[PDB]
Amino acid sequence: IKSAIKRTKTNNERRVHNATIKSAMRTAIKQVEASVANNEADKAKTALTEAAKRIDKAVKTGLVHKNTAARYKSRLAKKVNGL
Amino acid sequence: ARYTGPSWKLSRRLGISLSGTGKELEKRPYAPGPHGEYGLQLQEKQKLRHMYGVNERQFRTLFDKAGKLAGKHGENFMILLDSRLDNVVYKLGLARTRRQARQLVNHGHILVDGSRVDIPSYLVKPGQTIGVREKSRNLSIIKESVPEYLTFDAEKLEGTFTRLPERSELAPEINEALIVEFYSR
Amino acid sequence: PTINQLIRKGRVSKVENSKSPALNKGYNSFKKEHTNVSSPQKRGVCTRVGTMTPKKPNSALRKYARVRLTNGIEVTAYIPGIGHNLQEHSVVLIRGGRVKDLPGVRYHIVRGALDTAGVENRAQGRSKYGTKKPKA
Amino acid sequence: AVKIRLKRMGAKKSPFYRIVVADSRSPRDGRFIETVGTYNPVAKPAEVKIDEELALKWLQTGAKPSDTVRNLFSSQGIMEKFHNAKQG
Amino acid sequence: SERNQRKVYQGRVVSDKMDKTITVVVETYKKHTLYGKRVKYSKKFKAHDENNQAKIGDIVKIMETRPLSATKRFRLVEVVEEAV
RNA sequence: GGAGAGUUUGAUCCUGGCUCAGGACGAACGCUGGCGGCGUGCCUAAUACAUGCAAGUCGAGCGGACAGAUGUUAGCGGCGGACGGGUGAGUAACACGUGGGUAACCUGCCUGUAAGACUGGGAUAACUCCGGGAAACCGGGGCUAAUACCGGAUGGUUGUUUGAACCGCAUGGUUCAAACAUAAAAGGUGGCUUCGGCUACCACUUACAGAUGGACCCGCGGCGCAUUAGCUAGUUGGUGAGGUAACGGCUCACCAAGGCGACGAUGCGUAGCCGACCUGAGAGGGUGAUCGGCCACACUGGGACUGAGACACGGCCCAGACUCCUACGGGAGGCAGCAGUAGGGAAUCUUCCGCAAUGGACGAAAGUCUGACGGAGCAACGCCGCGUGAGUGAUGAAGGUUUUCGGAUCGUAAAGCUCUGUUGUUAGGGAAGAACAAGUGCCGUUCGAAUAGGGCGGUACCUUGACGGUACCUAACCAGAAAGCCACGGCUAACUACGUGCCAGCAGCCGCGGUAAUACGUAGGUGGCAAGCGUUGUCCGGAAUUAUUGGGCGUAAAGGGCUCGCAGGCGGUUUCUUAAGUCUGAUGUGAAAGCCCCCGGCUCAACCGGGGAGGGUCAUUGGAAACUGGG
Repeated sequence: IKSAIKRTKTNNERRVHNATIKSAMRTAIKQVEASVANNEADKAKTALTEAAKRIDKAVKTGLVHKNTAARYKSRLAKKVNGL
Repeated sequence: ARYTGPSWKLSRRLGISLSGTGKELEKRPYAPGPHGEYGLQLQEKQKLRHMYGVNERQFRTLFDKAGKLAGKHGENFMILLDSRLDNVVYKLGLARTRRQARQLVNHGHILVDGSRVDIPSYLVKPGQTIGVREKSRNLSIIKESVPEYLTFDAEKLEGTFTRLPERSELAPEINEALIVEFYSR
Repeated sequence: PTINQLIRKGRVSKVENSKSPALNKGYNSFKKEHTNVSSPQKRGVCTRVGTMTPKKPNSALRKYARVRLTNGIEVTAYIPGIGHNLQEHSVVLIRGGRVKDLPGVRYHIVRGALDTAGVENRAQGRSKYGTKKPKA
Repeated sequence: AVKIRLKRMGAKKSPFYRIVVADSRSPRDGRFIETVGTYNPVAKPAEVKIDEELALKWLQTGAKPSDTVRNLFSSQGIMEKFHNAKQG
Repeated sequence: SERNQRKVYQGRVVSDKMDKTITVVVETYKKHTLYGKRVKYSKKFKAHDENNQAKIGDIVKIMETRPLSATKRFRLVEVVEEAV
């Protein structure tokens, strides 16, 4: 069916886009984790302002759920305040 | 189907006049063919069925429907059977026999509250006015051709089912208990 | 039994096995197994056709066939009516019905269905013998 | 969305409808939330009977009447009652 | 309006061997369908007890909760009668 | 509201089993066959599938094309394709039913209430060119728009932190306040313009409601097998972390040794479950076709993507088997959608018409799509209705059959005479099912700065039927075209003759058949039904025949060889008390359809519709307290 074929093309192309966003959010999250492991606040606290960006970015584009973010934020922010 | 066969041998087998006159039983009041509890029950069912001229399947269901009413099952079963339009036509005297009354109805000569009913087995209700249609007002068989539950007017050729019979009006040859027995098997 | 004894070990209804158990299988070629499907007739191939002696005190030559059904069961059937056209390799239709006096015969061949011909010059009970109404 | 629509009952050449509140994805003659009334277009004139208290309950929840239902509501004066309630 | 209520069950403890976890039993009389005699039925329940208050024998109250593990859907409320 | 009968004997009573009369079918088979209305129609191979069709739409998001103002649509984008439709394989499971819970949840579209919609950027299909494929296609270069995508602006979101200020079922919940960090969005069409813009509508963003749908957990209920007794090691719990929309061995590490089971675990076998349906006096048994709910599944096994929702019937990816293509290199496909085919089978339909109606998708709408659905076709497959004649008519004709040849019967049956036209044939006439939507006006109201022109509600006008010239109706003509099937010893309604002579045959049972056969075959008649009637299969009844209602155990089958006993079952008397049983009230719920009841519509009925009733080992919350159970 025509409309299936178009959906398949798009589904592949929305996917690759989506991995860009996931990856860039996994970057921001892991940076905070290594920053809090180093026990450096300034790095960690700035990385959490970025992680929040990349996390809520995904929540804008449906790729993360309100709830799945609010977890990730809390988890990370607890480490930054654990400094 | 309907039975179109000889009317007399039925009377003769049952040992009652089904016409009500006596004439089937004038010359030979004995069973057809060269030999002239279940039996008696069956005899009585076949009595009442053959009289009014309905086929068993419709008769067994007219009995099931009468059971639902309040009173004696046999009594109420005779009452509906009497309400049938072919019978009411025959009782009002618009026809000489029930088989004529059927054909009157079936071919659409009859009216019930002014409107054509071409169904013998129509179950006529109190208040309803049986009449002849205007095309058939001068039928020979009607001109040629009454109980208290009915009322007729031979000028206008239109009757009325004023009340339900009550059982003393209906055929006293019939032991309806036997038929209620017949079906309880 | 006491109520408590019934609570513990209840009443057990009997088993009521089929009068016609070759009608009550099927056969799945692909799975190579018996189905459990009741049928009102079956088809089968006559592997032998002959006559049997009834059990005493009856005496005649009773016309039978030895049929292998579609479900792969092999059953003796009775051949009713006067005179028949069944040879080996006839395709027949069997119904239910034991013949009382023939030990082994739990099925009747249907007359007038498949290769089994109707009974000739029958005029009463024709339908039971697979015979068309003579005049017109 | 929740709709108000006609469910086909009756028999082959004699349709009769019940006005049911139903989610859109439900099958026509299947699952429904509430019956609101009955439309018999075959009789002359078409016999319509509607239980306002529900009809309005469901208009104000934002169930949308199908085109015919809309017009059935109009003729009983529901659509007026609905419009006047949003103002007053 | 007020909250809706969880199920409450008064039962007897039949294990304390698990950490923070009692196995309560509730014994009720289910009619037999056919006969009409009432029969003793036992239903075990795992419940969560944080301070290990309840011990084997005790008549405890429990209340239903969200799942607290694979099997625990109850918390210990009270210990109505202690063991002997 | 409940019917019996036959059969162990020389005869008998009892015990006991068997057999039959009834009712049902998604039935089949045989014989027969007119019509109409309303239903039903692969139960087997969840076998394999030819061909066509079943999911698209939007140009009022967007460039580019191609036609000639305007129309058309490869492509991008939005939404739909997770519905509707099919099947019942798997599943003995919180799958399902019923009742609860979530303070452990998610929810596009719709409705309402508010706030908003600021300012930038770089791309990329289409196109055009080029390279490699046999094809499927695919790989390069350069262009281009978006209501596509990505930056910042501002937000009442969410984090985290600090307050207060109440409350619950532990975990906690709600409402407010502050700080800090993170978070949005879009235009398109018409009008009016002062040309800047402004306005309506549709769209867009966020929050909170509402509705709707979904998720999870729990009580309780509905199979067989002990010739299945042990089963488990992420198993059971804990502690953390991870993960999920969400709780949770869900996952992992570590620690502990747990967990389940004779109330039947575990295994094996069988099964989708339910409303219902069939049978029955009921209790109960059986079924789970059609219709409605829920679940599961989509060649088979496995995984994920996109999305509000899928681990996706007509989507991806992997693996396998199979079929098709082929330039052998690789490609393509999955009727358990509607038709249809082959195969299997006793056996089950047209490769139909229309979107007019009712739904659904998309659209501002016109529309477009719709094998949903509405209709039509085929089949006596079922249910209901009407026919195939009616009145009169001895002469009791002929003919047939029987015959103590007198007569009897077929038989008022026939003819004759008089009628009718249901139907049939033919010719006229001819519906309802239709509401609309849209467009047009007019009125009210609402937005608006613009009496512009939109929204919303009134009112008018207008115009669309597949069925279908079909139903129905009127007129004319003709008893003309329209009765079979089974049985007839008893059970069981209805009997004689001839032929046959333990043979041919019949049969459910008792049995029948070797010269008087009411039982075989035929004929006449009779009987029971009737467009059907028989036969077979299957289920329930008859079967107080697994017995709770409702049976028994001296001798008919049936008292453990006997103890001691664990569990279990059962428990003297009085009084107090509780109230788990028990009785009773109220509330909530037990969908619709069905069944039953009362009405109403089809000429009647079947069927259809409206109102009601019923139905729980039900939840919740009050009463009573004798009895049973606590104390």
